[PDB]
Amino acid sequence: SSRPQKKGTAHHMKTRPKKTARWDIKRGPAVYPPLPPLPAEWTIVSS
Amino acid sequence: EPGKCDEITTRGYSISMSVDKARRVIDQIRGRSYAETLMILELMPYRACYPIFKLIYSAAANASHNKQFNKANLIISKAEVNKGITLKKVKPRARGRSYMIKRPTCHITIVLRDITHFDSYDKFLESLTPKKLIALLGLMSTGRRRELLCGR
Amino acid sequence: TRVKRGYIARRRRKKIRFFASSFRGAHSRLTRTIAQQKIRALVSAHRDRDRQKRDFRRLWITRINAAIRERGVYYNYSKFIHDLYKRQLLLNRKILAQIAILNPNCIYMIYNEIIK
Amino acid sequence: IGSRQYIVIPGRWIYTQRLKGATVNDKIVLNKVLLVGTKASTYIGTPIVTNAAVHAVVEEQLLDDKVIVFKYKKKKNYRRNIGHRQPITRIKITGITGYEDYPAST
Amino acid sequence: AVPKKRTSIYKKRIRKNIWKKKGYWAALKAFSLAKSLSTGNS
RNA sequence: AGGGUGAAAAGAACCCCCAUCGGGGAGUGAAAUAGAACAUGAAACCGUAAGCUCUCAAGCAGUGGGAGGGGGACCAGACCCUGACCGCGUGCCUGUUGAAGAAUGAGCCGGCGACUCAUAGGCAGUGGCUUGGUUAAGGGAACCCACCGGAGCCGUAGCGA
RNA sequence: GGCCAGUGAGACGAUGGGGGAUAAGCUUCAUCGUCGAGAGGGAAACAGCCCGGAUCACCAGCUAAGGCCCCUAAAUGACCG
RNA sequence: CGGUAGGGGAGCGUUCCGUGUUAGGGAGAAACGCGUGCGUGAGCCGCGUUGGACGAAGCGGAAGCGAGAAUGUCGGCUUGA
RNA sequence: UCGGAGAGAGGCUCGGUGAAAUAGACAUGUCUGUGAAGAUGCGGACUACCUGCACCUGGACAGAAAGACCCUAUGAAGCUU
RNA sequence: UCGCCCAUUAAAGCGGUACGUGAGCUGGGUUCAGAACGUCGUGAGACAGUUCGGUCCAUAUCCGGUGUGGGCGUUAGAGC
Repeated sequence: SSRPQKKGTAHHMKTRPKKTARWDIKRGPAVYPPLPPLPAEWTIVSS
Repeated sequence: EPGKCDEITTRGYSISMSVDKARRVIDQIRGRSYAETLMILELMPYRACYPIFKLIYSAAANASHNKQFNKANLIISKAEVNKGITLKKVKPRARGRSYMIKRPTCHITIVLRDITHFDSYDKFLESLTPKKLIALLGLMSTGRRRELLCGR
Repeated sequence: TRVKRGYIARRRRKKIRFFASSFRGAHSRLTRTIAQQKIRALVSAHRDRDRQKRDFRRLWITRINAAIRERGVYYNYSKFIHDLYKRQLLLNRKILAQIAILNPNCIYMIYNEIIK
Repeated sequence: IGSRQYIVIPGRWIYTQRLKGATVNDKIVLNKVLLVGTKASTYIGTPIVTNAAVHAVVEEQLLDDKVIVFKYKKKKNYRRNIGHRQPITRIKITGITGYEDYPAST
Repeated sequence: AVPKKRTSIYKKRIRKNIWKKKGYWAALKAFSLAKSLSTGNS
């Protein structure tokens, strides 16, 4: 034969998982309405 | 405390006898009747038996003289065989190199035990469970109660 | 001024052994092998404390998913989480999953009034 | 509490992150109560129910049991051992103040 | 020819205990003969 | 290569096993869990006893989670021993571009076992003096040491063979 | 500029070339990435590819790269081929 | 605030000396073995058993001063059995 | 060819005495894949109660001797002109 | 090894397995020292040039195999 074959990191070049589909590349995080202001957490008033 | 007077630790030692070959024999008589043991040790086919036999009979005679309880009662409670003091001959071999052969020794110990010393106390506790006879605040339940010490 | 070592060695190797005194076989009773093994024990502890945080979460998610699928035929964890944030509702996965176990009534109640 | 949820019922204690500014015996109210429950339980639409505020008391601010952090790398003579006792706080829950809002449960 | 490692522990216990059980068997047989020694045998 | 019973040999009369050795009572002694193999007595290694626990398992032996069982003469949501079953986890060192490596080294356990000292040169930190500083040998009811010894050395002028 | 080090065997990948048979996990230079000296996640396992630079704790949360039948977290989701 | 070679800073212990023929100690020291104290760590600190007489601090000083690797070396004891 | 039978000395069993080289730790399967390119230990499968004794040597890059070949060292030593 | 040849025969297949297998065997070949021939070398010596002579270890720990037991398991225990 004369097809030298893919080995070492050259395998890892070829058969790495990757998206390569315009719609799947976009997307990102999901948007929301942020939130009304919340109270403290642990107010004291004692001793 | 649970015993202390149910025994006599005869410990015949520096016997010229490998420990493993002594443990062939002594593993059989850990917990037997003394009569039975003697019948075994004379008929057994071992060099190992003779010094063991001597110590069993010496221990039982010791127990009969010193603490004065019956040979027909007693048993072998704790038999135990430990490593002695090793001697080292240097034998030759072929082609000039030399190797050691060892004369091994042992320390044999036998703890005999009377069955019926604390039997008066144990047979009395044929009394069934929910009893708690509270006489001296707790008292003498000190005689190998065996089954549990769940006294919270 | 000759300085014998004596005391200083096994007073630390006792402490080394104190760790490994639940280990099985050679590892429990052999100085240099204990010293080799203790290190590895501590490393696997430190490594697995961070695995802990993600793995518990991953369990909880599966619990919640399992709980929520028993309601409607087509309703599923993925939708459920977005429906929580759609209504602005900051219950974390731990609470949700643990109530799903200990009080399924309450998951029924949360499921009922999130849909509307 | 410390960006960390807890189911909490009255007459009962909890361990938390060390509350910065809190005394040894000193009662406090937790105003981040995302859920309440009884016979007729009550979820929340938004966050916090509305005027529900849990009532508790600080007990003690002792440190946690030692966690041993251990950096190690293979063959590089890089053993680095370092303990860490995170400071925590013990708090005891006295009562839940009633909800008076959005009754769920069918 | 030569051993690669040592058996070390636990395995050597298992190996020795069977050998001591050989001793046990001999003890049983010798116990059995003592009763035969008592009474008859013609 | 091979030291350490005790203050004192007081080194075990007598009795039992018994041909010896050795052993158990007795006796001596503060102690004989100091008996001549004797003082403190670590580890490896060898057992004996108790709590739990393996015979459809696959495993650098741990680790996170923890079923069921057991506690410690001290009433704990606390703590300890075991550990059903799950997930993770390629012994250490040297030395390499790269080592789980089937590269090297160690059977295990305990000891011994390696950048030191003398004198000089540079530099830094610290101190003393700055009327410049400092003494060397040598002398001291020795050695240190008050107190002398200014002989020399360093700084105070360069330029040029 | 003072005092005082190690290094001077490199490796792979992208590109520009040389040598080779535009063979080599080959060799030699030039520019840059990673390893070397870098854990974590994706790649079944897999130094060198992709994501991302581990001060430490939390039985909180959002996401990158990559994924959503079961082993094994997430759609046995949708509409058109 | 990842980190090999490598450099810089801050410490812990070891025996011995000054203080000290200190207090503490045959109502139990050194040691030896255990701790549901402490510290970032080297390590520290209290315990009652075994042990049977030595000897902490603190402030300072000096080194035969810290071991797992040397086919190291001496002694003990395994494995093969 | 083409083996067969028998005698001794072993081997095997019982009692007595009792070594050795080796040994990081060993809870030490097969297949194919992976990786310092030839794995009991890494991935996926397959197979497999626990434990002796007798026999057999394919593997543990089995043991033995810091390769005696090859090359290096401004190493050593013999011999020649 | 390969090869050629004789007598056959249905046929005298070609390869992998560390050019399978030396802790299974052999030691004829090839890598030690002796000695010789041709040759190269002033010489010591040299030459996949040739010739004669020349010490092949091992008691199986583990995996793996061929046999063969023992334990336990199979839910009360057994013999068929």
